[PDB]
Amino acid sequence: STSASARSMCRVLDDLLKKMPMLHTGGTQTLTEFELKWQHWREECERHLQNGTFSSNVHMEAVCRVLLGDEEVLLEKRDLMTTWYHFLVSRLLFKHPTVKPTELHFYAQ
Amino acid sequence: SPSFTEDITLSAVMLQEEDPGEAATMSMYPDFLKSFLEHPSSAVFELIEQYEATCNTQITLLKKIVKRVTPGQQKFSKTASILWLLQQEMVTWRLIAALYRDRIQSALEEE
Amino acid sequence: LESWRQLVEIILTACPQDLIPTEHRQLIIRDLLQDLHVKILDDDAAQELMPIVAGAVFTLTAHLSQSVRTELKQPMTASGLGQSQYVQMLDGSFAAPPGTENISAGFASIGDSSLHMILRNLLEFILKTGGGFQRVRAHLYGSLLYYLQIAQRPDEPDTLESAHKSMWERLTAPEDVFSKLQRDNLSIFESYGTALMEVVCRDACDGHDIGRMLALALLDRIVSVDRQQQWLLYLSNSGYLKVLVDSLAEDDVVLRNLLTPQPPLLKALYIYESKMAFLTRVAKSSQGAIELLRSGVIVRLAQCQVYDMRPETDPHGVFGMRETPVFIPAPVERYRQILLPALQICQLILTSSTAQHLQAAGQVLQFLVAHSDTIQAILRSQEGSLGSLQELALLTGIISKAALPGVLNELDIGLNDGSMMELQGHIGRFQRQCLALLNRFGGSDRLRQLSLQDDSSRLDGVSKKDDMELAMQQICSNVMEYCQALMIQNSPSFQQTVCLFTPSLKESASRDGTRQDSQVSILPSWRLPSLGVVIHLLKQSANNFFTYYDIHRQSVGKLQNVEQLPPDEIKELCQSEMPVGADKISTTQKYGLARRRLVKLINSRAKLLSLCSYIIETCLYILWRHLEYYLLHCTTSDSQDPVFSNMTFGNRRFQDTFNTDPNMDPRNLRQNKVSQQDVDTLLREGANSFGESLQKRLLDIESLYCKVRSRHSFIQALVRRIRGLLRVSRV
Repeated sequence: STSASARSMCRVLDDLLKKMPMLHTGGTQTLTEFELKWQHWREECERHLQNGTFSSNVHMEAVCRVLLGDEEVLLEKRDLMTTWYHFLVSRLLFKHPTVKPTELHFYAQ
Repeated sequence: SPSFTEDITLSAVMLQEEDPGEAATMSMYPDFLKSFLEHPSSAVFELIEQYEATCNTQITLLKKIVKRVTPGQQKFSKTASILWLLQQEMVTWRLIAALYRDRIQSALEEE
Repeated sequence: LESWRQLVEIILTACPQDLIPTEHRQLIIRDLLQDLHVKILDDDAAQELMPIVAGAVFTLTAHLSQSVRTELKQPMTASGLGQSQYVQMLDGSFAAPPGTENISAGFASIGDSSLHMILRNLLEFILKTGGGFQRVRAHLYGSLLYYLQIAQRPDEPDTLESAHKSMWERLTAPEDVFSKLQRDNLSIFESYGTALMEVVCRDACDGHDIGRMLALALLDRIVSVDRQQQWLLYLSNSGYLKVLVDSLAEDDVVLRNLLTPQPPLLKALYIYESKMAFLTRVAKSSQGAIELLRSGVIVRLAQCQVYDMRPETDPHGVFGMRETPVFIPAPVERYRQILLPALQICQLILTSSTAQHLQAAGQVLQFLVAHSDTIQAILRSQEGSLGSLQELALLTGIISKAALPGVLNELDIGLNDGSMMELQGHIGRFQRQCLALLNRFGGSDRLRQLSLQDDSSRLDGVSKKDDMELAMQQICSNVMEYCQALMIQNSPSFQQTVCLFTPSLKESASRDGTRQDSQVSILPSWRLPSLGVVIHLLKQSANNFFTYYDIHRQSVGKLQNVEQLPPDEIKELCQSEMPVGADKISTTQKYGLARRRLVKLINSRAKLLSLCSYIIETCLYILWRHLEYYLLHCTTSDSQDPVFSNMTFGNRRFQDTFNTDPNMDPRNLRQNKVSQQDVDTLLREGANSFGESLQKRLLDIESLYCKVRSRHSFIQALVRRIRGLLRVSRV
C-alpha cells in the first residue's frame, strides 16, 4: 500500500507464500510430490523474478536468492541468525526440506 | 436404488442362511397388523391398497434377488416357486377386492 | 502320558478301519474325549500338562475327524443308500444326486448333542487358559481346525444344462444342521467376545508360522459363515489394521533382501503370503475394502520399492545361470509371487469399491504407472508359460477397469499439462499393448502350441491345458471389457469417436494361417489393426464353442450314465484322477472319483462356453459400432458426402511434428482409411464369408444366455442391425 512499485512485488511474494507446497497424503504422506512441487515453486519464483514482478528491488532479489538458497547472503545475514544451528535449519529449510541423518552430519559440518 | 443395495447385503447374509422366500413372507405380517390396527374396518379399500403396494415392494426385492443369481441352479427353484405363489397372491387379492367392491357399489347403484 | 497317547494313536491312525465297526470306534473316541475333558477341565496338574495334553488333543481330533469321514463313506441304519430313505429327518443333511447320501448318514448316525457338548468342552478348556503358551495354543487352534474340518463343505460345480447337483455344499437353508450349529458356535464366539478375539489377533500378528496358518484358517472358516461382523468391528476399533499395514514396510525391506542371490529360507515368503491372505480375507468384506481404501494401502504399496526390481535376463553378462537355490523356483517366479497379491487385492477393491471406485481406480493407476516398467516388460514379453498368461490376464483385469480417460477426467483434475500428457501417453501405451495382445494371442496356432506344451506329464497336463485355455479366454473377455468400457464412454460424442479398426477381410483370411511362428505376427498396434481380427476370432470361437458344447454334452451323458458303466471304464477314470484304483476298491468310491473328475471338467467347459458366448456377443457389439461409424460418418475419398465429408475422423489431430516411422507411432492411431471402393469390397466379402449358416449358429447359440445379468434383449438387436448394416452402404 505504501509503495506503488513494490506493491506488485509484494503481491507476487504473498502469492508464492500462499502457494507454499505442503505435505501430500492420500492415505500415506508422499515425499515425492513434496519435492517435485517445491522444485516447481522454486522455478515459479525464478520466473517471477525474470518477469520482473519479483525483482528490481534489492530486498526482493535478496529474498529470492535466499529462497533458492544463497550461502553468502545468509552469512551476510549472520546477524539475524546469530547462531550456526539456525544457519543449519535455514539451509535445510531452503535447500533440503527433507533431510536424513546420513546428510545431517554433512550439513551440520 | 438403495433397495438394490439392501438386496445385495441381505443376499450376502441369505446365501449363508435360509432361502430369501421364507424371510420375505415372514417380513410382511407386522405390516399387516400395523395397517389393521391403524385403519378401521370401513377403510378396507385403503387397507387393501396398503397390502398391495407393500407386497409389490417385496416382489420388487425378491426378483431383484433372484435375477442376479443363476436361475439354472435348483437352489432358487423352490424360492422362485414360492415367488410365483406370491404373484398368485397378488392376483387373488386383486380378484377378491375387485369382486366384492363391485358388489358393494352394485348394491349402491341398484337404483 | 506320553506312552498312553502314543499307544492310542498307534491304535488309531495305522490300524485298518475294517477290523472293527466304525460305530463302536467313534463311540469309544467320544467316550474317551468326554472322560479326558472331565479329568483335564477339572485339571490334574499345572502348566507342565498343557503342552503334552494339547498335542494329545491335537492328534485325537485329527483321528476323530478322519474317522468320522470314514463313516461318511458308508451308510448306517436300515437306509443310507438306495431308492427310499427314512432317516434324513434326524439331521440337517438330506438327499441329493450321488455323493451326499452317504455323507448325511454319517452324521445322522452320530449324536449331535455329543459333538456340540464336546466342542463346548474344548472351547471352555481353551478360554480358561492364559497367555504365553504359543505352541500349546497352536495345538489348540489345530484341534479346532480338525473339528471344523468335518463340518467343512467343498466348492459347488458349474453346470449349464442343469443336470447335476448344486445343493448341500452351502448353508442356503433354514436346515443344514451344519449352519445351525455354526450359528450356535458363532454365538459362543461372541459370548467370549473381546478377550478371545484379542488372543487370536495377537497370536496371528506375532505368533509362529504354523500357528499363524492355523489361526488364519480358523478365521477364514469362521468368517465364511459369520453374518454379525463383531470381529471386523473390533479389529477395526483396535487399530490392528494400522500395525499390520505398517508391517508391510518391513515386508518390503525383507523381500528386497530376498531378491539378492542365495536368498534366505522361504519362511519370510510364507509370512508375507499369510499376511496377504489375511488382507484378502479383509478385502472380501465390502466394509473391509472400504477401510482398506481409507487407509491408503495402495499409497503404501507405491511407496514400497520391492516390485520395482524384477529378475530379467539379457543376451549378455552372467545371465543364463542362477546362483539362487535350485530347489526354490526362479527368482523371476519369486518376484511374480511377490507382485501377485497386490494385483489380486487391486482387482478385488476395484470390483467391490463401486461407491469410491473413482479413488480406488486412481490409486490403482498410480500403482500401475509407478510399476509400468515391469508392467511394460510383461506386456511386451512373449512367453507362453502359464505364469506369463496369468500375469497378462490380471494386468488386463486391472487395465480394463482402471486405465480409462474418464478416470483422468474425474480425478487428477487441475494438474499441469505436462502431467496430463505424461499420464495420457502412458495410457496410450496401455491401449496399444492391449490391442497388440489380440494380435499376439488371437491366433489359432496358440491352441496347437499350448495343447502340445502339456504332453510332458499327463497327470497334470489336462489341468494345464484347461488353465491356459481358460487364461486365454479371460484375456479375450478382458481386453473386450476394456474396449466396451471405452466405447460406452465415447458413445455420446459425435466428433471425437474413432474406430480402432479399418475394414478388410484380407487380414481375416491371413490370420487363419500361421503368424510366421518364430515371432508372433502382430498387426501394427500404433497403426490401427483391422476387423479381420474380430471376424476371425469370432469364427474360431464359434467353432470351438460347438466343440466344447458337444464334448460337454457327452461328458454330462457320461456323468449321468456313470451308474451304468462297467468296472473297467470307471477304473480308467479313477486311474486318470489319482495313481491308485482298480476293482479292489469299492464301486461307490470308483463312481465318486469318476464323478469328481467329470465335475471339475464340466466346470471348466461350462466357464469356457459362458465366457465364449460373452466374447461372441461383444464381437457383435464391435461389429455394430464399427459399421455405424463407417457407413454413416466416415468421409469418403471417391465423392462428396452430404454432411459427412465435413465430419473429420474421430478425435482431433496432433499439433506436434513427427515423422512416420514403423514403430510406436500413436499419430497413426488417429486416422481411418475409408473409401466407397473399400465399402463395396468389404460388403461383398462380408456377404460371402459371413454365411447364413454362421448367422443361424449365432442366433441359436444366443437363445439361452443373458439370464445371469438379466437385462432385456440386445442380442437380436445387434444381430439384425449388423445384418442390415452389411446390406447398407454409405449415404
